[PDB]
Amino acid sequence: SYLWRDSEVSRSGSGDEPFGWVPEAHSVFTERILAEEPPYPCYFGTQGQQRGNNSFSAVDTRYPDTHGPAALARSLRAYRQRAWQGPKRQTLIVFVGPAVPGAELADDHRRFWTLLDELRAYDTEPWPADVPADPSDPRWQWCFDGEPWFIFAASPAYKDRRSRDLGPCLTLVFQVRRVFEGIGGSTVAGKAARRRVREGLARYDRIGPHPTLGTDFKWRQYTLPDDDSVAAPDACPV
Ligand code: HEM
Ligand SMILES: NC(=[NH2+])NCCC[C@H](N)C(=O)O
Repeated sequence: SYLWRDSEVSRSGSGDEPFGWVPEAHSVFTERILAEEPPYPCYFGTQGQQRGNNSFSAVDTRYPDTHGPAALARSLRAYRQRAWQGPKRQTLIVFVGPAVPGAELADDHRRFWTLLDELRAYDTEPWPADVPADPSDPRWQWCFDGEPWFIFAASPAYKDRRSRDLGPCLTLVFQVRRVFEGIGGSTVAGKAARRRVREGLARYDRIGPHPTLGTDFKWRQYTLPDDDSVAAPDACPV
């Protein structure tokens, strides 16, 4: 099992072994989201970390047959079970490494989509009936193990949208929809939540919230650009 709680991450690997770069990635990530001043903009992520509600996994690109998408599919099935028990506000953070000096943002985004595609082959459940399977559909979302997920890519190549620089690796952030229960967009609590996060972004990032955050074409939110560019709705790369 490559699904880890905070206390388990140190045993992922040591030195040049598979996952040997993971402990440091984990520390860098926790430093970013627990930072005092300015605070990390998403206080939900900070709270989740503080409360022990974040789990972690990794992909080691050097060893795709043993530390790659097949194993991550197992980790994600295990995570999904965990995420529906106990606290609603859990996240899985998946580091993809080793880090690649000099990678550009478009490169990390390509790697992200390729990984999502590779996972589809290892899904043991049918695609959910409530979500269209066609990625050009306005209501498409990425699904796995029987349900849609919220997922986004973090990268060190986010220079202006620093909120999405979580350390030196391409980093995937996975959540089941349960996380958002009680903070839907129409709700009083949901409007408060978005206010608070956005106020945080305005003290942290060099660029404001992206227009695609605002329902349709959620895929564009997975791989925000570092600027105000807006991708074509029917151009999801999956
Ligand atoms: C480690 C965990 C998390 C990280 C790293 C994280 C990161 C972010 C980032 C960077 C944003 C800014 C928008 C974007 O880039 O997509 C954001 C927004 C947001 N996040 Fe978090 N998040 C985490 C966990 C959570 C959890 C558990 C919840 C809910 C319970 C949550 C709810 C929200 C909401 C409501 C917004 C505001 C969206 C908007 O203003 O449109 N996040 N998060
Ligand atoms: N990192 C983020 N943008 N978080 C908020 C995700 C919003 C989510 N798709 C929803 O429908 O409630």
